[PDB]
Amino acid sequence: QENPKYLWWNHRIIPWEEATVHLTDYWWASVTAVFEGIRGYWNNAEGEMYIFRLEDHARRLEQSMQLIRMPKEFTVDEICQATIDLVRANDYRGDVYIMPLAYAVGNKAFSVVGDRTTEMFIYSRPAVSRLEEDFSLHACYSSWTRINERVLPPRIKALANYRNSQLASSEAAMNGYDTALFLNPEGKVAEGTGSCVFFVRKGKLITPDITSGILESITRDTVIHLAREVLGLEVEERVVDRTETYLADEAFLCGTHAEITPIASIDRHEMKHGAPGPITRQLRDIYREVVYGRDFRYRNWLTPVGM
Amino acid sequence: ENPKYLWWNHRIIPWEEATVHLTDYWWASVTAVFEGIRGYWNNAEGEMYIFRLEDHARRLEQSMQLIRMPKEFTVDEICQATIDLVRANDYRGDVYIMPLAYAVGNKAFSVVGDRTTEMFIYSRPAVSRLEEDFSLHACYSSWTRINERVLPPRIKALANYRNSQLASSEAAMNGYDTALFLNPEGKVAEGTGSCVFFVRKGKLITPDITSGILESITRDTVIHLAREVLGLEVEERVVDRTETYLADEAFLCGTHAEITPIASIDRHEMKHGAPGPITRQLRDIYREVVYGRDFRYRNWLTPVGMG
Amino acid sequence: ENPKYLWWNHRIIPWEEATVHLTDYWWASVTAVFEGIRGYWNNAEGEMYIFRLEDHARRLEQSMQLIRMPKEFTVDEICQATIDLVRANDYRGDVYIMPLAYAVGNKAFSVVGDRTTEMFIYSRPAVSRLEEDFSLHACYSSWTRINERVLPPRIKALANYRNSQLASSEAAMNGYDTALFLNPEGKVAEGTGSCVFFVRKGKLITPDITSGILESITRDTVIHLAREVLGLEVEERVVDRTETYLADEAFLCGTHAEITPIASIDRHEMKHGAPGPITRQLRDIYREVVYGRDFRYRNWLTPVGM
Amino acid sequence: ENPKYLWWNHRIIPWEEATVHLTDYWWASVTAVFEGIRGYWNNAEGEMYIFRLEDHARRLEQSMQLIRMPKEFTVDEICQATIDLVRANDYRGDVYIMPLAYAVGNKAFSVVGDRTTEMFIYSRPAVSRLEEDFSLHACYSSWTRINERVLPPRIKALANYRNSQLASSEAAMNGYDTALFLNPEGKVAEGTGSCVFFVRKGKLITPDITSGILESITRDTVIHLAREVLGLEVEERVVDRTETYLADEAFLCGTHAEITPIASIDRHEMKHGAPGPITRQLRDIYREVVYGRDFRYRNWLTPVGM
Amino acid sequence: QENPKYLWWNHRIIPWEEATVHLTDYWWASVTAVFEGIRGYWNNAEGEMYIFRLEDHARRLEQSMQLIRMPKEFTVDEICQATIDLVRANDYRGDVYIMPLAYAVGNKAFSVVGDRTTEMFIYSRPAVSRLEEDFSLHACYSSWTRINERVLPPRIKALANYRNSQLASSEAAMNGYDTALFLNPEGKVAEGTGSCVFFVRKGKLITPDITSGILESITRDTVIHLAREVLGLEVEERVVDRTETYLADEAFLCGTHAEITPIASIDRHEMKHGAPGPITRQLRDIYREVVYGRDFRYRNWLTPVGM
Amino acid sequence: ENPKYLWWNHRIIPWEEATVHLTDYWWASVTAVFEGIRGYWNNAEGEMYIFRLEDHARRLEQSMQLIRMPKEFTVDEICQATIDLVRANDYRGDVYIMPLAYAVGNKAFSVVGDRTTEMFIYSRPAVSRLEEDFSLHACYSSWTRINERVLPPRIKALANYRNSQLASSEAAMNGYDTALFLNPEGKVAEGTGSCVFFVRKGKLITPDITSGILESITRDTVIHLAREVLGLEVEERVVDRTETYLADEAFLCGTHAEITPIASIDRHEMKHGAPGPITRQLRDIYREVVYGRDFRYRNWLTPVGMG
Ligand SMILES: *Cc1c(COP(=O)(O)O)cnc(C)c1O
Ligand SMILES: *Cc1c(COP(=O)(O)O)cnc(C)c1O
Ligand SMILES: *Cc1c(COP(=O)(O)O)cnc(C)c1O
Ligand SMILES: *Cc1c(COP(=O)(O)O)cnc(C)c1O
Ligand SMILES: *Cc1c(COP(=O)(O)O)cnc(C)c1O
Ligand SMILES: *Cc1c(COP(=O)(O)O)cnc(C)c1O
Ligand SMILES: [Cl-]
Ligand SMILES: [Cl-]
Ligand SMILES: [Cl-]
Ligand SMILES: [Cl-]
Repeated sequence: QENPKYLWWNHRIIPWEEATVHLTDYWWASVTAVFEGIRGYWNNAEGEMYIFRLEDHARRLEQSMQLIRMPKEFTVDEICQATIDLVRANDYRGDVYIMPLAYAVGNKAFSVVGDRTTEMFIYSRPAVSRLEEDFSLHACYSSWTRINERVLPPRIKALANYRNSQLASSEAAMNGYDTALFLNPEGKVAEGTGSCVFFVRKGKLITPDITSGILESITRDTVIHLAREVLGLEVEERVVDRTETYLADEAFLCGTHAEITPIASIDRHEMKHGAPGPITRQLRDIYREVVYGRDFRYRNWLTPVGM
Repeated sequence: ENPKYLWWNHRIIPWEEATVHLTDYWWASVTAVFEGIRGYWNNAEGEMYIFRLEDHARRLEQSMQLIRMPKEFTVDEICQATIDLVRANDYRGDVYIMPLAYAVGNKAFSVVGDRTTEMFIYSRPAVSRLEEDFSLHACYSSWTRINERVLPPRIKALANYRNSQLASSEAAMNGYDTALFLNPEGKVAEGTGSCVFFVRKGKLITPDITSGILESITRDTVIHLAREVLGLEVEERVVDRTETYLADEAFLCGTHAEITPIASIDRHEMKHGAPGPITRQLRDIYREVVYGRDFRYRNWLTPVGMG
Repeated sequence: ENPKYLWWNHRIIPWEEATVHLTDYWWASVTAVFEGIRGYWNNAEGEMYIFRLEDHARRLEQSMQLIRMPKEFTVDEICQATIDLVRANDYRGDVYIMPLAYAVGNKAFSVVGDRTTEMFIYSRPAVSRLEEDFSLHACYSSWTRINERVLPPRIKALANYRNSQLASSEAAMNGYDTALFLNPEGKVAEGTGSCVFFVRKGKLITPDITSGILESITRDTVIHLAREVLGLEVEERVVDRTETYLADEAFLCGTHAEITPIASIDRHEMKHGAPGPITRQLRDIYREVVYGRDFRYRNWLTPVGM
Repeated sequence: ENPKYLWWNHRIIPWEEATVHLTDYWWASVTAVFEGIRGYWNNAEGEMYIFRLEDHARRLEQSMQLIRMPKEFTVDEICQATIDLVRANDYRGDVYIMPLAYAVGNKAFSVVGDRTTEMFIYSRPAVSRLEEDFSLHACYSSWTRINERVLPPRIKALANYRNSQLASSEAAMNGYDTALFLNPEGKVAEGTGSCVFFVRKGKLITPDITSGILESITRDTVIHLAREVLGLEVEERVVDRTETYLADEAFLCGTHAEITPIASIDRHEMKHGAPGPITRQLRDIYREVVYGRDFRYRNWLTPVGM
Repeated sequence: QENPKYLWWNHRIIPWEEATVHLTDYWWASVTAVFEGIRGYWNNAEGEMYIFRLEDHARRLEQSMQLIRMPKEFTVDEICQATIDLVRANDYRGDVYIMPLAYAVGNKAFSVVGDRTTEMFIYSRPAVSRLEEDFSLHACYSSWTRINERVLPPRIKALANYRNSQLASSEAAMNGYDTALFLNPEGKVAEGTGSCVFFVRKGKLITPDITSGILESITRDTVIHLAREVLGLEVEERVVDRTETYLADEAFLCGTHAEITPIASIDRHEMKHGAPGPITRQLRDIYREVVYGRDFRYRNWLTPVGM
Repeated sequence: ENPKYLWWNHRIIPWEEATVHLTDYWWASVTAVFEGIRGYWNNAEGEMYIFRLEDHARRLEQSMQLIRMPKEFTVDEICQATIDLVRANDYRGDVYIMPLAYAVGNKAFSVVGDRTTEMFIYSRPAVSRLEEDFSLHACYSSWTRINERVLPPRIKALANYRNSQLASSEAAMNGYDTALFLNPEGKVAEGTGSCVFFVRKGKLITPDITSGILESITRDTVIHLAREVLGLEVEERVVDRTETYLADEAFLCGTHAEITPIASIDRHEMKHGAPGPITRQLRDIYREVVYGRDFRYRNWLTPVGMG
């Protein structure tokens, strides 16, 4: 009904309905699973889809797989080509969200994987952008602590990490908030439940540094480049404290799926300059012109699909 | 090949009918919780006994509650479904039974919100080693056990096993059979799929539950057996790493692992062997209990009526 | 409006004469320690009973010692001053009595040098809810409880309540009646103004004192009553957050809060209600004790002679 | 004895009329936040200059916001009130000015509900030591500095000083003039009432703000002066305890403390003395600034019109 | 001049002057070194020396050596006999303090030992007892933190541990105190710089439990036995807080060398019942009658030397 | 066999004269601090160069100060003594020189109080491997590095190596050449006898000094060489464990270890080899510097006058 015509699985583009499996097949594998979120952005005027920083996502997926210790099976170039092929084959001409997901198949046990082989699918579906809309969310700080390198490295884009995200997002929802921010075990600001967080204070952009215990977000990376290069902003990656964020002029989440999400308040402290505030607005607009292929300066970040 | 049946969402179904799409359950797996339950086949009686079925069903309900899955399955239904399934499968041998509950809602990891609760029960043959004398060499992992700050170990969640996997994968590449965890404070927690006991000078010593461990039912059984049958002094307390190096004996216990003797820890050999005298007594008593040959603990057994 | 008297620096003084300058006590407040004590009015007897007066006076002495206030007011004086004040005020009803001690020293916050010790006792009408069945919804705070490293919770210092205020303010704006704290290690400590108990499978469980909590006198009372009157097993131990989500019942206790049932924690509902069976028994036993109708514990009571 | 006036809740009031009841402000004190601001009297000019008045008024606004006090007094009002008070007091000498804001709410410590915001400003004579060469011996405290988990040090709250008091009281009884804090992770934070700087090999080093310190305005001033006037490299970073034992020079800075040289830390003597060469230069530059004799930084000064 | 006639070294009693070595011989070995402190107590009336809990000390030394991973070389019985032989040979008839010290000889490097053999000497010298004197010390809590199992297990009686002790004792001395007490990394009471600590409050004896991060003191063990068995005191081994110790009725250090050392104050808070307070006094007296061989109930703790 | 001389307490003495008693220095070793210094023999010039002698002498003085040893030896004396000794020994080859200072006072570990300061300097042949291409396999230890709370890593104290030994002994029994430490917060600190560098995408990354590491002089050298000769971007910062798994190259550096390439970490292979391109450049530049063949860094060298 509302399923794509195809997916990619284990080196092959296949009709959706051929990837039928048993209920009991993938539960143990899910504990090993790592994934990527990738957007294809549809430029109607050009009649072209641009995949955003596809190679960087493919590379991070390879790194995640490596950190899980999955044997080599899929190259970066194969992941990139498979993605292009799948988006083309699906023949949906609109904004999409693409999820490669890799998993090890080994022991029918959760505790220990043993002898394993590596498998992977890529799943592409329509997904709206909101880059043309001005909106914002109310955030709280969670009473649950972010995973850290001691227990579950946040660098690894593992499915299991999201159980931690879920503790926080479920608490935000029952406590009257749209979204939750995490503190790390040391009590410093880490990231959102599915994205990284930026603060604007006195004309400066401030974001937790990578060793704060966060995923090395590609949207985050993009934003830092755009802030420095297009807007000439000072950007500090540093340790960030909870109460300083209460006083931010502006704040936003960023991630592939969430794009640039302005934050109106944090623990009910309202960002002084609104949401999206002036600087967030500029970053959001620049980002949108980049990802839709309307900004020649950042062409190398885009992979045209050819449809 | 495969069992004849599964139980799924209130009904016993033929194995072959439980087909699904490859992409169906990856997000759900982040919410998933499970139980391990053994059925033990007593050939002389021609009967299967399920060990502490109601205790497992209750812990499953607690896990689901702690995930905030809406009510859907009662403890009594879980118990009856399990009995029905083991009988229907008509396999006359040691089995391992896995009830596994999951919430279905958003095809997103970061947040589920208004979702429904689903569950299958999967019973498969699984050998016992209770008649074999064997032992494993353990290391302490360089990875830290999850704690209540980040991922409560009380909840039998699939996601927790990503942490188990860091440690067990390190044990395997470093020449050990099995890994033990320290908690963030540096105290002894549990094994990657089981709890741990130490014997020193006639006394049984095991990390207390607030050490950051699952409230193991085999652990609970062992404490009852040690106190009531053998009159051993049993301490649940904070346990230090180096004291375990000097244990006379040590063992893992868990539903799947049964009673697993440990020969050495970080290459320090338990001086009374593995299984040492006390482990041997406990292993034998446990075996006579679970196979239904010890009337003192019959209340822990659910006969399936395979006759 | 106001009580007829208070007690201040060794003397009962008419309310209106205890006037001071705006700038007198701000620095002093950083050193200040206090107690909460209830007087319970038994109408049938026409008598007021002060609950565990001497124990509170002793804890006040300990707090003052831990602040290093020079000796000035003995336990005996605190007890007598309290009795005298409640009698002089001639209010025949449930009261809440607050002795508050402070060092007078440097007009600086950072440091006091040589200091003298001062104290007032302030008694005011305060209703009991021990005849009412009610309960609160609690959350765990995202703010951490003070610990011995930074601000020993053993000391009943005013400054500690700035930490309480972070949590109770968050509970209020997030839709809850009351907040529970985790300590820095992530274990269950206490409420913002009281200690917490959980009932599970017929057993009473409460964070041990080294969890980083005040040594509550209501807590101590409850442990005695649970063991002695109901024959319950009571465990003082490390308590984990998720185990409390599964408690059959839960309650706060403290002098002001009395026995306050908890209906839910982080929206996990206590399965046996609020007050559940065991809480109800403890609340009722406590009420019969403090109003002087249980002679087994009469030695905890100081009759005022009203 | 006493200033002729203070400012309170929108009005200048004669000193003697600001009388209150003993029991009025104890609960309020737990919510209280304050600022320290100096007025420096330039005798030659016959003028008082208030140092970075607007920055202090803004930090006070921030503290009040972090306590969640409803808006009542704007930055502009705080600045004008300060000017008016110093003028009205007509004291022609170095002063120390303390605005103190507090919420008036529940007569309880644990929790305030709906509250209103109040504030007084209290100006008093206070000597400068910027013309004197002196130094202090410091120890590291065995008590740990508050952190964002429990009591954010960013908030200039009275309650924070209970933590300061643990350390300064220990320094005093153990033979030292002043105490430095480690944060919970064991890194150098700040003094009990000021920030700390170290000089090593011609470089200035100071704990970064996320070390768990107040965002000191004297600290900010010093960083500007070191970089702009002396062309020194200044590093804000994590600082370790033992590296400070090897500093060539060290000093405290804060509004009240001004620039206070440190002779030794845990009896390790700063090798270049106290004030060492660089501290001496910074102290002198700071003095010329605050007394209005350095026109490069005149925008930091508010002339009172005395 | 003032040196014993003999020591024991590597299986042999030797004249003192034969154990000459090069300045550069033992510096790397010292990093590996572990030791024991043992008292011989001279009962003049009997003309006998009694060594206190010699076998327990020998066993702990073997454990320390094991935890350092020194190859087996010296048995418990040899250590005990060597000690007896040496005390006899030295022919000093008075209170002595005996230090066995074991070390690995391997790499001329500190970082890493490599291939190693195990060596050991025993060094016995006159040492006064003060068990007939009433005296006390003023203690402070150190600003330096006690070593823990994460970094340097306090269970192991290693020379290196005392560098940590030295930070605290040096600070006590320069700050006007006799002696320092430690907090562990979690901020809880651990032990003294060379002994364990006990508090008396409301007729009860309270001491940090072993997993507080302390050496498992044999004097501590003795005291707990004596308090329970002779005095019928309630003794709690538990987590202990700093401020509760400020309010103790009494307090004391105990260790082999320090015997029972009363503490008059802690951070200048004076113990309410003096030093030695009533209970400390009773324990000190009972201890003295035991170690000098005047209490038949505890004869098994004593090894008579035969002189 | 042995060098002809040592330096001890202000004088050069014949090796054979520095005899002592077995029992003399065990307590002193707890206070002891040392330096490692290399002399490099340039055969073409027939000269020995001491590398950064004054920097080492200064760090020795700082260590001694931090131990609170009374003043006794000046930096200038240490430097001259070293030169004198290397010359007197008349060995024409690569040497490793160890000045080692210790306080002598009480024959007790727990406390020294009013003691005197002593020092020897010990120069011995030691091969360089700067002309060999080799690499080591590293693991992260399950033991935590000492920190400023317990045992400041800044101080080059013998006692700190007990902590090194836990990790290096674990590496050896677990099949690795060398161990890396995490600090108590779980961040990358240093090797057991050296500092560590990572190369990722052209950038050199090394833990900052407040990570809890010795302020390595080889580390300092490397940062100067990388920036000034090669124009590499060098970050001193907090470093995470899993980021190091993905380093293109990695190496240890220390006086004794020189520049030691790391082939893999926890069996993750550095993808550019060992020595990788950048390590190779740094190793070669370092070699040309220390042997006196690079005039740009001549100021770091002290010629001994062996000619
Ligand atoms: C996916 C994700 C992000 C953002 O990463 P992008 O690469 O920018 O999509 C950030 N944090 C977490 C926890 C995430 O899962
Ligand atoms: C399954 C398991 C146990 C043991 O639990 P039982 O109730 O004895 O099966 C213990 N610890 C962990 C981490 C486990 O996964
Ligand atoms: C006042 C108070 C209690 C209760 O102690 P009681 O002696 O029972 O009144 C408990 N915890 C805290 C934090 C308190 O302030
Ligand atoms: C008042 C104070 C300072 C100094 O801040 P200034 O704005 O420079 O006066 C620094 N630290 C603390 C803890 C303080 O109380
Ligand atoms: C030697 C010692 C003790 C006491 O142990 P005993 O076996 O009673 O001599 C306690 N703590 C430390 C650190 C010690 O070194
Ligand atoms: C000796 C050593 C180093 C390196 O120091 P250099 O000054 O480069 O010799 C680094 N770390 C540790 C732990 C060391 O022992
Ligand atoms: Cl995403
Ligand atoms: Cl299992
Ligand atoms: Cl000893
Ligand atoms: Cl070296």
